[PDB]
Amino acid sequence: SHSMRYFYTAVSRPGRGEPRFIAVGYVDDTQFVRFDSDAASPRGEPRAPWVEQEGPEYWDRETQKYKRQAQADRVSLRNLRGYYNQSEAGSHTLQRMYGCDLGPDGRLLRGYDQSAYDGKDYIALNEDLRSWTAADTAAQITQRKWEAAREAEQWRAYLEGTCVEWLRRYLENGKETLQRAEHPKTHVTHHPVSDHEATLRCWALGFYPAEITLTWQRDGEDQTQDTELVETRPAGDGTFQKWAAVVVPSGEEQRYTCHVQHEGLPEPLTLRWEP
Amino acid sequence: ILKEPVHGVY
Amino acid sequence: MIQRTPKIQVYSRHPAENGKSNFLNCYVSGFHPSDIEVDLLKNGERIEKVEHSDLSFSKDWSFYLLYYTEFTPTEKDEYACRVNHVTLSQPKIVKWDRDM
Repeated sequence: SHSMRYFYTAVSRPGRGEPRFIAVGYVDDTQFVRFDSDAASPRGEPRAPWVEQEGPEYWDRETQKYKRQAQADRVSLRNLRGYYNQSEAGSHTLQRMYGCDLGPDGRLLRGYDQSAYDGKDYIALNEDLRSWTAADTAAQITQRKWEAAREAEQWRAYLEGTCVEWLRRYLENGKETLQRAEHPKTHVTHHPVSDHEATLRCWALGFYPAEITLTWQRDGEDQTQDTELVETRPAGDGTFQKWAAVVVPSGEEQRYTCHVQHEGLPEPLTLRWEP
Repeated sequence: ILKEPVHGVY
Repeated sequence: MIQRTPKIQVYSRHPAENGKSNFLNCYVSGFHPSDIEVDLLKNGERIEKVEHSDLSFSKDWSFYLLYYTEFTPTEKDEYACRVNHVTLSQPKIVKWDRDM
């Protein structure tokens, strides 16, 4: 129903040069903050209007936390290289994602924290937020180190407390946009390949949030096998786009219906090519 | 806001 | 070392109408590692001032970026996205098609 998520990417650079630390924060599908250690004088920066007037202390607090995170990740990246017997000549990637979800009732549903090394699962907090699952023997070292300081309790405290409190404050500050779904604007276009065949492309435009289902049916039967379904993509203005296309014989376009389900629609839509 | 980076290195 | 080659989509923010200002997008996704080079092309020539979103990634750890520039499409002008990545032997080029 609603969520706040942070995403960390730490990339070591070979031999000399410290790593590149980038963090972004999201409420649902809206980014609100970015931090890039490569900046001139790097600091947390607003990426959404509803955090811009939070005041300098808020932003000095975030910036200091970001900077300390980047220093931590630099040691972490050296530790990880040692766990896997990796030389300094190579670039490696440490990723972390954590956040909290609210349910339909507006209240805490789950917390999560997940880490990956070179694009593969490394270690994850279990959903009870009280222990970890390690993907390999290296990650079991990390787990033991985190257990030594009993770090699950502070993650739980943050995820079930600070994360939820601040998610609800961001959701209030940005109620005008964050709590208003934008229904997809939908239409069907017609593209001949020959006089005997045409592509029917069903469009969904300007919607929010990103979650959507687009489907072609032929005489009411699901044409999942013959459907070219493009991945949902950002329009660049905070809304999203998707289309689904099917190749039909000429003269039979009316047997084909497109179906779109979305949060901003009170019930699934049904449309067909209108020549 | 960010989780305070008092959690440990990997 | 997971290597994932980028998926590419090139498209306009609003339906293209010749002569009206708009935005040309190149959404690169599904790739790993995150080093990537992305240019927008006009008639095969690099567009100079292109902006891009902040590095983020999906549930399966692969990264995505949006590159974008203001543009005013015409009936004659062609546009493309050109992407380079360690998984690619040569830069991959996807032409803009206003019906896609």
